[PDB]
Amino acid sequence: MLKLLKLKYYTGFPGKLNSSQTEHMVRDFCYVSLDYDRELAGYLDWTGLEDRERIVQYPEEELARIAERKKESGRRLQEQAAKMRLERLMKKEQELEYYKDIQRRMQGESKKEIKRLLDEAELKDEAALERVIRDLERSIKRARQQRLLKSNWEARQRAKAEKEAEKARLAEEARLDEERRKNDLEGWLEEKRQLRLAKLNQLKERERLKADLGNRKSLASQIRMKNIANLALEAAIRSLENDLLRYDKTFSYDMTLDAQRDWSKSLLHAFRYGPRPFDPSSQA
Amino acid sequence: DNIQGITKPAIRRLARRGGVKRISGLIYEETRGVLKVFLENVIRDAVTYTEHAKRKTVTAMDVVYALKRQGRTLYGFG
Amino acid sequence: DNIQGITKPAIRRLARRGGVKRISGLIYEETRGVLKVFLENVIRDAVTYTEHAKRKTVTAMDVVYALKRQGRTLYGF
Amino acid sequence: RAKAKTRSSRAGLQFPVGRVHRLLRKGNYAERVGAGAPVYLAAVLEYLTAEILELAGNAARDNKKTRIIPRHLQLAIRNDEELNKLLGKVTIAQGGVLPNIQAVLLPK
Amino acid sequence: AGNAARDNKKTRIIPRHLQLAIRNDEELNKLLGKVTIAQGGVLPNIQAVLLP
Amino acid sequence: KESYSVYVYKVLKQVHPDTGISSKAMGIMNSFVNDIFERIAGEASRLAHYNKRSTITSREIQTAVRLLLPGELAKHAVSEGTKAVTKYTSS
Amino acid sequence: PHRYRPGTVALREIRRYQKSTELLIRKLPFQRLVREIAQDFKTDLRFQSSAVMALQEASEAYLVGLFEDTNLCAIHAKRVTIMPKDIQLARRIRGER
Amino acid sequence: YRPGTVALREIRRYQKSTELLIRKLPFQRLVREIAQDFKTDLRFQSSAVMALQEASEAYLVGLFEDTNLCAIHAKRVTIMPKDIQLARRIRGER
DNA sequence: TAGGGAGTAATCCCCTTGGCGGTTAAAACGCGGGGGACAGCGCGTACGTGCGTTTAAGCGGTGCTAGAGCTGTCTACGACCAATTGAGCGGCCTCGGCACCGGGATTCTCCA
DNA sequence: TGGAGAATCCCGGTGCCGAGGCCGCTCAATTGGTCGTAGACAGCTCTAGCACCGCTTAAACGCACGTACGCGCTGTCCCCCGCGTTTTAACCGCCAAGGGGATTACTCCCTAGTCTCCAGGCACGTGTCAGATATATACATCCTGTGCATGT
Repeated sequence: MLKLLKLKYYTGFPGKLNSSQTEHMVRDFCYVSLDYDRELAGYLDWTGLEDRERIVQYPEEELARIAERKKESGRRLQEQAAKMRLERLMKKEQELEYYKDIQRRMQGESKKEIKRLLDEAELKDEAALERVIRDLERSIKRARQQRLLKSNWEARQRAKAEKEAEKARLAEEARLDEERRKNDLEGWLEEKRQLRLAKLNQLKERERLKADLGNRKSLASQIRMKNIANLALEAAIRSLENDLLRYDKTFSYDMTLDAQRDWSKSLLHAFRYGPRPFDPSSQA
Repeated sequence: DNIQGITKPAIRRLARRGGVKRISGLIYEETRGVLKVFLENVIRDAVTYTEHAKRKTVTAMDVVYALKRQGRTLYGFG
Repeated sequence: DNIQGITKPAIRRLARRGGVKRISGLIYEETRGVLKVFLENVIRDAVTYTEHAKRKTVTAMDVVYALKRQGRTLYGF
Repeated sequence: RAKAKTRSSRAGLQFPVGRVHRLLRKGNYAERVGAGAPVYLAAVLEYLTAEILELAGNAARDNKKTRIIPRHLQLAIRNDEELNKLLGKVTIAQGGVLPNIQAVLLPK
Repeated sequence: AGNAARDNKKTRIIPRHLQLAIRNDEELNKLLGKVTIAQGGVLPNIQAVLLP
Repeated sequence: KESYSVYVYKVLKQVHPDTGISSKAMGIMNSFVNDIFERIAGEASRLAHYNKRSTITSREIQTAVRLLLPGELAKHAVSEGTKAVTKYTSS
Repeated sequence: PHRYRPGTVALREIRRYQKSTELLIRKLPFQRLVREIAQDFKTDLRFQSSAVMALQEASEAYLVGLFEDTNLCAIHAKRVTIMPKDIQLARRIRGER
Repeated sequence: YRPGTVALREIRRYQKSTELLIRKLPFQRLVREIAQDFKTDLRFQSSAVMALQEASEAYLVGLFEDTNLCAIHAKRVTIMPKDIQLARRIRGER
């Protein structure tokens, strides 16, 4: 009994585990079961563990200031992040203007001068220039003193117009989705189930890649070495589950990723601690 | 936490002793990381010698052997 | 004056293997100095083992020992 | 006398527990050497040999060759975090370097 | 170390004096380059470009 | 003139059966074997002298292996060594 | 009114702490950190007073030597300010990285 | 090829080969020139000179890697005497 | 087959774990605020590229013997062994070098 | 050239804790023999290192040119620096408690030592066959230098 309480409480138990106190535990908390192989296998079930388990003891202004400091440090980080975001947007706008200028200069020039302008811009072809402009426009859309102020103001207005256009697009998509919902729901549920399965597979593939990264034999390091030798989502799942919980009667909280990841699921918490929640590291 | 007991002032003093005139604010957390890696390496070896000797107490000699193992020989103990 | 037999091309090749894109012309004479200091350190130890062994010939093992003594273990001999 | 069962075998080993024992004993590591010590050391030597040779053959296959050479040994010893930490101050003859070019030097 | 102690107007060799003795001789500093001395301190040394 | 060639060959033809290894590579591998031998044996000797023992038991070799080899390398090495010594004892 | 210029008091300090032998990290923070680590390797260890001091001396000696190499890297790149960049090149050329 | 590309091609050529990069006879003559400062009329095994060469080339190549990082840290693509000396400085070879 | 190193039990002490209470040095903070980092720009020079001639690298032969490596002898030096004794280990002694503190005399900053 | 006042240094008195020292004593260091083999030495073989000589031709080296990179110079203002300041908890001094490192004593099985054996491994030949070097036997096909014609 001393050995099994030494190996059950595994991470270190703050208490002197004498032999005699385990003997007095055995004297008043042990009984020979009548039919052992049936009693044992269904013993650690959740339904009714509270009566099987036997438990043994052993012998505003300062919070507002800390909250204000966290808010102020958070505000500064947001301000720095907002500045970096704006600076990145400005740089992308300047780059977009540069490539649009090259696109305009290429309109009406000889094939030799177009190749010189594309080489100066480190681009392989006119198609590569259009791809870069499209990518920069998509990215921007998703995202003397008076001249400088006007340039910054117009850049902000373009960025605001892009954001407003993106918000309008998302709002329209949401409306269309709501309108479609006012109609079919089954085909909608099958699509949501398929999307859920696809995302779960992606999570499993990533978990596999993560586990393989702590490993070598994996063919993953061998494929990498062969390549070197030859050379020599959770938020999205939660959003979908929230939608299925609200509209799908067959979808229960138990089928959610969060439910598949909680103490109430594991048996080791029921084995060490019981059906009550975890120890908050209190005195008793 | 305890690593934050290696305070910004403490790290400043050590940089000053090394002749450092100006210290970027990012140095403090880098220094803590570097220190933690070094201590882990020495303590791992010190505990290894301690275990071998069938002791529960880590001795000055275990630390000196761990440091000599890692090419950082310490005179003044042992 | 055999040190300049370590040619500018030879040093260039070694810098290429070490991932160097462009080489300032003063590097060649530094590299010779660095190499000579390194060789002196290894050869002094190799000769020391050779003398101890009462040999007149420096052997591959003497060099391997000298390199191991200096934390530059050489596998293959 | 009963038939001589080699200790390598008694052990399930390819490596020469016998020679390892000679080297530990005749090699002044201490006044006395147990049987256990030879066995264990021989085993550890076999394991690391196995790892290195495996990675080296992997490299050789990657380069469509039947024969493990020094360059192969070298590329193996450098692509593993653990072997490269074990042999981090070792030079391998005819091994060469791993291909590496800095980013800032790459074409822009 | 005795010279170092004398220069600091003391008759007892303390760890500081062993550090100063070792680091100011090239041959001792090459012999004991990887060695740390408890309560030894460091040689006074400010890099040229830091001075006003 | 003794070398761990033989054994390097037996291990090779166990792990990659149709692959050979060159003479130079055999030299390098033999050097590897000798080096690891030396390091482990020496750390073991030091541990012995430090604990006032005069014998290098299985337990010295184990602790040497744990000091010398990194992480997973150390763990797997300990495992193999323990397995081998166990089989030896059984026989 | 009176203000020593940025850089002046720094040099005063560089003189002070290069003349002294004292340990610069307070001892108790250090002892706590040393233990805090050790219990991940073996639970309920005890430490000799001298063992913690040996760890502190070695740790301070390591970090100060690292900062010397770091400083030279910064100076090579024409800075006086050390950064992650400097510390890392120092740790690499040394061999740690 | 556009400028700078041939350099990256040369680097690739030298990083994929295992050949020795210093000429054998110049290196052999340097070894003997140094040796006779320590003891006159020394003989060398053929293999001993090759062991020295492999070690020497491996040392210089490793030094150039450290040198390269020193240059790149200073926002340069050219290695210079300063970069070698810092590398040697931090390695503790000084 | 010999014999002693080590595994183990009886025993305890010293130094480590640990707490407590008071002081103050030091650590961390509410608010200003700057100089040297960095980005940009221009220019000149030194390094890269290529082209032609010169120069010894590298192959390969020939020859010779120096010197590394082996082999057999034998001695002198080290291991061992037992008796003897004095140099070094514990710890107790005692007085002086250093720490400390304050106080006064001075060098120095930096900016008017 | 010239101050306010801060950081700094030197002197002197105090006193404390540890630097320099002394008494027993014991166990290790010396003395004085014994012995047997490790290594020094002498002689001998033949491997490989040295030395040299002629030739081929890959590379080195010398030169010319240009460009892009290093480097100097300018201007802006970041996020780290800084003060007096306020807060905090190490530090210090003292005390109780007792863990487990250290000692002794004993007991026993671990490995060393010994005489003995043979087989595993090492040096040495040998032989063979996977991939490679040209090709007789024929012919169609791909290649591209270059000439002629057509168009601008």
